[PDB]
Amino acid sequence: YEEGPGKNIPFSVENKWRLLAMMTLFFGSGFAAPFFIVRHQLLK
Amino acid sequence: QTHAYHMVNPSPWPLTGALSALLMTSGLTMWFHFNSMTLLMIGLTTNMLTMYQWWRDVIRESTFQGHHTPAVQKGLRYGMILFIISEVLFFTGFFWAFYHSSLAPTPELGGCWPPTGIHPLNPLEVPLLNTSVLLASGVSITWAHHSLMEGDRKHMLQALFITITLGVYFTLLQASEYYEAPFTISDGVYGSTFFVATGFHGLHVIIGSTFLIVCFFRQLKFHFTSNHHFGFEAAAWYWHFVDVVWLFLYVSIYWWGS
Amino acid sequence: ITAKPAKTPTSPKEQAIGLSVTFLSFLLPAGWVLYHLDNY
Amino acid sequence: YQTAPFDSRFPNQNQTRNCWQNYLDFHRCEKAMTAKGGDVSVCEWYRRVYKSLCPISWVSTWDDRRAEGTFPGKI
Amino acid sequence: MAYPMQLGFQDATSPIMEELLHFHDHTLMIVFLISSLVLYIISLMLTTKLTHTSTMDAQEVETIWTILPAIILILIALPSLRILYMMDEINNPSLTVKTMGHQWYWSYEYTDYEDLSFDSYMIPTSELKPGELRLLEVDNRVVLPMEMTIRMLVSSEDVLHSWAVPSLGLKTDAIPGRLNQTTLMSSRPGLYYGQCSEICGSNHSFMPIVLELVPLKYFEKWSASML
Amino acid sequence: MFINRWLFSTNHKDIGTLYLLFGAWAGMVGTALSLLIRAELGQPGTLLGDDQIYNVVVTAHAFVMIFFMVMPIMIGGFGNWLVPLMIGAPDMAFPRMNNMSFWLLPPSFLLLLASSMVEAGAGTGWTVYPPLAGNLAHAGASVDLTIFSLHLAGVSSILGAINFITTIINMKPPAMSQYQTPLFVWSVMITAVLLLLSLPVLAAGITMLLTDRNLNTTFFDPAGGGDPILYQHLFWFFGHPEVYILILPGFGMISHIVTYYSGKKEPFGYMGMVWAMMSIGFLGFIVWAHHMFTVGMDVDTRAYFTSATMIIAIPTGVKVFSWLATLHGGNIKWSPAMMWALGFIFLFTVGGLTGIVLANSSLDIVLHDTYYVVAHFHYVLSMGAVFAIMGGFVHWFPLFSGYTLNDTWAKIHFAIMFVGVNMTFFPQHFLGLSGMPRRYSDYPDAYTMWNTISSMGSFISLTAVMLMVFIIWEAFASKREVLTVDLTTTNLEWLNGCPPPYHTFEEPTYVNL
Amino acid sequence: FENRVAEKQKLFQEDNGLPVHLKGGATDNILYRVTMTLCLGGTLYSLYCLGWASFP
Amino acid sequence: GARTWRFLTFGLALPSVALCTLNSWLHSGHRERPAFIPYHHLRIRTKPFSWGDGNHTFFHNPRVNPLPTGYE
Amino acid sequence: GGGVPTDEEQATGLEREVMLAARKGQDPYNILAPKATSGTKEDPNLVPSITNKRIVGCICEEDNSTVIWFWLHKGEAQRCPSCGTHYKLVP
Ligand code: HEA
Ligand code: HEA
Ligand SMILES: CCCCC/C=C\C/C=C/C/C=C\C/C=C\CCCC(=O)O[C@H](COC(=O)CCCCCCCCCCCCCCCCC)COP(=O)(O)OCCN
Ligand SMILES: CCCCCC/C=C\CCCCCCCCCC(=O)O[C@H](COC(=O)CCCCCCCCCCCCCCC)COP(=O)(O)OC[C@@H](O)CO
Ligand SMILES: CCCCCC/C=C\CCCCCCCCCC(=O)O[C@H](COC(=O)CCCCCCCCCCCCCCC)COP(=O)(O)OC[C@@H](O)CO
Ligand SMILES: CCCCCCCCCCO[C@@H]1O[C@H](CO)[C@@H](O[C@H]2O[C@H](CO)[C@@H](O)[C@H](O)[C@H]2O)[C@H](O)[C@H]1O
Ligand SMILES: CCCCCCCCCCO[C@@H]1O[C@H](CO)[C@@H](O[C@H]2O[C@H](CO)[C@@H](O)[C@H](O)[C@H]2O)[C@H](O)[C@H]1O
Ligand SMILES: CCCCCCCCCCO[C@@H]1O[C@H](CO)[C@@H](O[C@H]2O[C@H](CO)[C@@H](O)[C@H](O)[C@H]2O)[C@H](O)[C@H]1O
Ligand SMILES: CCCCCCCCCCO[C@@H]1O[C@H](CO)[C@@H](O[C@H]2O[C@H](CO)[C@@H](O)[C@H](O)[C@H]2O)[C@H](O)[C@H]1O
Ligand code: CUA
Ligand SMILES: [O-][O-]
Ligand SMILES: [Cu+2]
Ligand SMILES: [Mg+2]
Ligand code: NA
Ligand SMILES: [Xe]
Ligand SMILES: [Xe]
Ligand SMILES: [Xe]
Ligand SMILES: [Xe]
Ligand SMILES: [Xe]
Ligand SMILES: [Zn+2]
Repeated sequence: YEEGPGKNIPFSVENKWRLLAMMTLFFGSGFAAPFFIVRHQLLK
Repeated sequence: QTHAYHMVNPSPWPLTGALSALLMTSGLTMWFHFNSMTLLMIGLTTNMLTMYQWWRDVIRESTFQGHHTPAVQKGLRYGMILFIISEVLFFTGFFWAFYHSSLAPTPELGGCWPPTGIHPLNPLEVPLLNTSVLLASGVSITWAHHSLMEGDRKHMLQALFITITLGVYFTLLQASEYYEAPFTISDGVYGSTFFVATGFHGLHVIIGSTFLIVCFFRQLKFHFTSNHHFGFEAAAWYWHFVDVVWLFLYVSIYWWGS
Repeated sequence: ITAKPAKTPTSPKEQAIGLSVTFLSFLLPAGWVLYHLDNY
Repeated sequence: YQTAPFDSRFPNQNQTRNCWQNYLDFHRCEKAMTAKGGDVSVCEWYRRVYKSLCPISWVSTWDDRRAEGTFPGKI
Repeated sequence: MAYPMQLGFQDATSPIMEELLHFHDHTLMIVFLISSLVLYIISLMLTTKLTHTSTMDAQEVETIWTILPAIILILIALPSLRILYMMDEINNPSLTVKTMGHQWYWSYEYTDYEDLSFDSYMIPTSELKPGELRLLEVDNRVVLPMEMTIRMLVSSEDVLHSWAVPSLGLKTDAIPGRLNQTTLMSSRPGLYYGQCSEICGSNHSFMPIVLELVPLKYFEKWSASML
Repeated sequence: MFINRWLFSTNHKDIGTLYLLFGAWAGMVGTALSLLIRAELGQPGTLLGDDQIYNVVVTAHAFVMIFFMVMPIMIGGFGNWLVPLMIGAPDMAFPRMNNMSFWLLPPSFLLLLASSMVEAGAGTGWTVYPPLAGNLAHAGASVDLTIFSLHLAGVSSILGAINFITTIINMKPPAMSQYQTPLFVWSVMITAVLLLLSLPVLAAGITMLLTDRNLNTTFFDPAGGGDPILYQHLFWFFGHPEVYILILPGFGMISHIVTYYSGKKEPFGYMGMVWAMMSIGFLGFIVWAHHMFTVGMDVDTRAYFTSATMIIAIPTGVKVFSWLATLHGGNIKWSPAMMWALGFIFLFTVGGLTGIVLANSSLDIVLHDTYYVVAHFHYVLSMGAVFAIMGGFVHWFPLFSGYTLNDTWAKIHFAIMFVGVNMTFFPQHFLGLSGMPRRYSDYPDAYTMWNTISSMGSFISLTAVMLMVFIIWEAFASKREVLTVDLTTTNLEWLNGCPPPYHTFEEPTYVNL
Repeated sequence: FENRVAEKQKLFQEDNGLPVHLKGGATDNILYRVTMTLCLGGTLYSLYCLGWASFP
Repeated sequence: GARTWRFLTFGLALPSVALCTLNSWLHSGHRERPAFIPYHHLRIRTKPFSWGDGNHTFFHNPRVNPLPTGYE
Repeated sequence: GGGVPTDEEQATGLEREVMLAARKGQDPYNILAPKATSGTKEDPNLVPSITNKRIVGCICEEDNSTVIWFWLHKGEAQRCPSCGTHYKLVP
């Protein structure tokens, strides 16, 4: 296995802009979920 | 490496085990609410496949590959003791529920224990026979342990076979007593406490009997040495735990609670 | 602690972009839901 | 009679058994007095106490169960 | 009731609530002092360039830090437990009233003498009369005699509720199958408000309690008129 | 290779990394839930709906923050990364069982998110009391999915506890006694013992709730001779230990951070710190009914639970004073981690003192089921547990990643979060003293000012959470590689470099007697 | 029965780079594939069941 | 030793099981079932069971387990 | 009454290596705590390694709770930075 900084993680940090997209989707999806569950409950 | 510890090969069984837990729980939900057993039957199947392959691999690592140094064995000893402790505290919750309900019987029961309309089993009939059976199995497993330490293959197998036969006898007697019982799980807190506490106990007897049968086949295949046989020790400790839980159930629910 | 200089320095402009994108990823989806509550 | 006095048998926040015991005592006394065609006026203290303490729905449920033959207390 | 920008307890309406205010004053002084001392000591540890980084002996100082807190806890527990046992003391009530929690309203039963019971529902916001309080008024108040020891018995006919009146120092859980007792004594006439204090579903926020404390003779006529 | 490494792991560091990623994602869920709470309460009236949708959000907030954010980060993340390194062990005792503790959590979280999506959700409170949580007042699958979520989280933590206790007992260097292990290692061993004993009792209780809901048992149903109060005893027998489980690994990280940034080789009064953590663990099992002072128990029982609860202040004070004595004489480095730790010492102290107020059953009659309780527990959780997590994250991020954070950004983050959490929770003391109940979607008009200020505080905390994600991005974006770390002689976890190799201590440490 | 442990020790110590869960041979791969297929398929079915149960 | 634990297995433990088997044997046979009374604390039905017609317990014995409405 | 294998007959892999080394009074897998020498420059603690460096932890005085950790390199004896105790790598 690859060792060292940026290699001991399940996500790539090779490109900072690809990383921004991945982090945006990751943290953004967690923060969004409860708003969309509330929307779901209000729409029944 | 120049330490004695086991670096385990990357394994899929933790993930298959975790997903089997999702399938069993979502399956129970689907059975209780959506009238379907399909998810549950997939989860039980993947759970049994996971257990089989995981413990098969532990046997490969130990008997066949030699990774169980004394340091590794000492860790497994601690792990099994800690697991048994957690199982004791699980049963403690059911004993608490039992004593809570029986020491302060509510007006709905008639303000008495046993409740109005409950006809308990006679603790001197099949419950006493079950007690003799599990105590006898605690003696036979001890015989099996000493035979194994003394290097006696035939007597280990005979003693362990007797132990398993008694575990099966207990299970059949309990199944018969469940069918014959004039009270059910729906007969208020008497039925609730009786069937959930004895039912989890019965599940532990089946698990412990299964563990003993695994030890019986491993012994037939010569896996155990006279000094190295942790799976047998662990099964024996688990089996004593099952005996002791029974004695507390017998005195609490069947005798004092009658 | 001591450390090397950045292998891929993040300029003030690059930091403004990452901070902006980060804040929008939290604020736009929640803001869309809360704006539309009456509709729900 | 104003209300049910303090009863040293039931000194704690949980008064469930106080209501229950007085309801049983009234109905046991009433049965004892009607059987001999004695006088139910001797049962009056238990009646006042259970009426003071017991929720209306508990009394109503217990009365229904005595009529049905499903009351689980001994009278 | 609470008033805008309130910092502390509602003014005491009962002697036990008075006791709780004085006990809270004593306890809060201790909270303030210990919080302040810890903040001050942090600031003292952090404001010197002088150093001492070699091993430091702990045993002498640990005596002070166990004994002084033990003494402070004893000074809290003594008056705490005096009040606990005062509330529990035998008082001889003049009246017993029952309250039953329901989703989502209270019922009241006054069955010492006659069969008096009624339901008590929140006044909807759209039906408030001018000057009435949002979420706090009820249609049928709990009329009670002032300056009299009252036994309140609390239960539920469905889920858990909790019957609370902060200005009298009262909070008793409403548990189905259980009859919980508390005592109520108002030093004053007036209107005393509380709110359901155990999560009970859709309208937990909207099942308040209003006590109306009046002279015995008014309570007697009201009781008669409510049959 | 990717699947073998990240789905089939037997490596303590990679499993710790998985737990930190999981806990970070959970923290965003729990933050969104917290903002929905404060949006509902931020002006008088109704925003979302009645108390059912509101209490589904409150219930999920608590379960996510406790079981998916704090426990996975402190125990699964910091514990898996640091415990083996701090004792020179080559991995955990049961490296494959360790991976199952991790992989049970995504399914646990999925069952919780399913609970909120089916029917009307579980609007029960995180305590899940019957009969509101029963099959009449919460008919349908939501509460059963919540119970199964708790079952999987509990199995995860029980197997994790077996792993930590076995590792810490059995895998130290043979010369190292228990009295030569670092305080963080003690904090994890004691937390693990609490988990092992408490979770099985919760398991029994929620299993009884499941059978009352589905198999016609009546443990908690008076119609069958059951008792709703029995559920509360079983729940709280777990639930008081659980709050010590939430703070003990925080205490351990605080000891290491205060020692490190004071320039000290060791914490003040090591054996007193061990004594204090063991005393808190023990006393934590004998106090549960301080959650039940209004249920109608006997006066002597209330007197006992008051007294036993107050005793916890003595060992806890030894820890607070020992942290202050560790700062004393330090060469203080005003790192972001040190700021988190100093905030912890003060704000934890305030929340512990409001706990001592609540321990007084007589006063608790008026404070129970009010925002005073909410103020107490958010001082110890949102300013204690969370401040220890943030201090440990900024202290050990360079070890785990090999990269440095921007310290100026991390100090900005601390300052915003400090303002937001205090603005949120300080005014809730006033709301509790003045009688605002828990689990309300709306309040009488008098409570408006403090609810308004509290909600404004929650938005400042949101800004801090968003900035934290940017700050982690900026570290990985810039790639400032660690060179030298000070005080490695008393911080073994750093001695294999940043990040350490996949396999460490293949050759064990040499320690003589 | 005869003691065939030595023959299983030789098989499981063979220097073939296989992880322990596949080192028994082709039957291990089959049982692995069945287990993982049931797990992942069952998980997709559990998600479908949530979708379905999330609406009236 | 193994010899002593075998002595206890065959000399005490299995004889005990044989005697209790005899005891149970001799007290087997059906007792007369009691009059059905529809007590509200028994035959609890808050939700149908997930098998059969929803009204039969899992190890329902028609001879000794009445339904809410009485014996079958 | 026989038929149960012994460890001597059937132990394999690392278990067998540990078993055979213990018979010879040797500890290649570091099961035992090494006994200190006087730790002077003339009589250093001898630290075995399979490589050219190993981590030492020094418990400088009996019952210290603080362990002092450092890399010991092949070459001239090094000293514990807290107590000055001498350690020499023996690769
Ligand atoms: C990290 C989590 C955490 C921690 C550590 C604590 C710690 C304490 N808690 Fe708390 N608590 C909660 C989380 C926590 N709590 C939660 C979540 C609830 C609500 C549960 C629910 O209903 O949902 C709650 C509820 C709760 C109640 C129930 C209140 C009610 O519902 O009516 C009580 C009652 O006694 C209590 C008390 C305390 C006490 C005495 C401590 C002690 O351990 C504190 C000890 C610390 C100190 C005292 C400070 C430091 C000491 C000194 C500087 C020495 C000098 C001090 C003195 C002399 C006093 N807490
Ligand atoms: C750990 C536990 C925890 C934490 C941190 C919080 C944090 C917050 N909580 Fe709460 N809360 C509870 C546990 C917690 N809470 C519990 C147990 C209840 C009772 C539930 C019930 O009544 O049944 C509750 C109830 C509760 C109420 C009362 C609801 C009611 O009674 O009606 C309110 C009201 O304002 C509130 C608000 C908030 C807010 C605004 C925050 C904010 O401070 C949160 C801000 C965000 C953070 C603190 C970031 C979190 C994320 C991380 C730390 C991730 C880190 C990432 C890396 C390390 C990479 N919560
Ligand atoms: C010889 C006895 C062996 C027991 C085998 C029997 C059944 C399978 C399950 C066994 C597991 C044990 C306990 C689970 C709960 C209840 C079963 C109790 C034992 C039992 O079998 O009880 C029966 C009822 O079973 C019922 O409802 C059947 C219900 C079947 C579904 C069970 C639901 C599972 C509950 C979830 C388990 C959660 C585990 C938690 C793990 C902890 C994680 C931290 C009794 O029959 P009856 O007709 O009512 O009365 C007799 C009248 N003649
Ligand atoms: C209808 C019923 C279905 C329910 C599902 C559960 C059912 C059955 C499970 C039965 C348990 C079987 C466990 C088999 C373990 C085999 C592996 C084994 O025993 O492995 C041993 C190690 O022990 C170890 O890992 C010890 C491993 C111990 C595991 C024991 C676990 C008990 C399991 C409980 C599972 C769920 C219980 C929860 C109920 C609420 C191997 O070392 P040795 O023996 O020294 O050999 C080496 C020598 O040959 C060298 O000379
Ligand atoms: C309704 C359903 C809700 C519940 C969901 C069920 C949850 C999960 C599904 C479980 C799948 C189980 C598959 C088998 C797991 C075997 C674990 C095991 O046996 O673990 C061992 C360690 O634990 C030990 O010993 C001692 C500990 C052994 C414990 C075994 C499994 C326990 C499973 C449930 C336990 C909860 C306890 C109940 C009490 C509350 C081995 O450790 P490894 O790291 O593998 O190897 C180390 C190597 O050196 C070995 O050569
Ligand atoms: C390799 C994986 C691919 C294979 C896919 C699995 C196929 C499963 C199909 C079987 O479906 C079952 O059908 C039964 C008959 O309809 C159902 O019993 C249901 O209906 C019965 C008929 O009355 C009742 O008696 C039961 O109580 C009730 O649960 C049962 O739930 C359900 O599971
Ligand atoms: C780990 C702990 C395990 C505990 C196991 C279960 C404990 C059960 C013990 C009995 O419990 C008691 O029950 C009494 C009733 O039987 C209660 O009396 C209360 O309730 C009665 C009515 O229910 C009143 O008459 C009494 O005055 C009143 O004090 C009493 O307080 C309580 O202790
Ligand atoms: C607690 C977390 C949330 C905190 C507050 C979030 C701050 C708000 C961020 C912006 O969110 C957006 O706001 C727009 C409005 O400013 C919305 O557009 C809406 O309104 C516009 C103006 O009427 C229309 O043009 C659009 O079509 C319409 O979608 C848009 O959907 C929404 O994403
Ligand atoms: C490895 C991959 C994993 C395999 C996944 C396979 C998924 C296939 C499941 C088939 O779905 C079935 O649909 C039936 C209906 O179509 C349901 O019957 C049940 O529901 C019916 C509703 O009509 C009723 O007849 C009864 O409740 C009952 O028989 C039952 O839920 C389910 O078995
Ligand atoms: Cu009724 Cu809350
Ligand atoms: O829980 O305090
Ligand atoms: Cu507590
Ligand atoms: Mg309450
Ligand atoms: Na609102
Ligand atoms: Xe205090
Ligand atoms: Xe939600
Ligand atoms: Xe959720
Ligand atoms: Xe959970
Ligand atoms: Xe659990
Ligand atoms: Zn030294």
